[PDB]
Amino acid sequence: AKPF
Amino acid sequence: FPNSTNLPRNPSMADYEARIFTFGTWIYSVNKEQLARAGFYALGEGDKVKCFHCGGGLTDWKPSEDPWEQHAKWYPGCKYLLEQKGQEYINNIHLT
Ligand SMILES: [Zn+2]
Repeated sequence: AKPF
Repeated sequence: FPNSTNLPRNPSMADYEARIFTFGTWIYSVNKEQLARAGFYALGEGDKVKCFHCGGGLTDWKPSEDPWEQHAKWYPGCKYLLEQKGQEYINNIHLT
């Protein structure tokens, strides 16, 4: 998962 | 950012039932129950989710990924995370  | 205090960034999403409701039209593989239990709620923008407590956001989820693990990986200072998973769990995610 990628943070934003 | 993120919020590492004991006060939730979004009190309205502090309840599990409130967070799970946001996943009514969830189409992604990553489990909604697991996401909600991990403190996340859907923004209704793709697979973007945010933790009601630290306000940390996560998107671009992988099929088998574990919400708690990603929560600890990116937002180790989250107090809801601490309360639910413990300090050892977090520290181990950032092992030497
Ligand atoms: Zn959090």
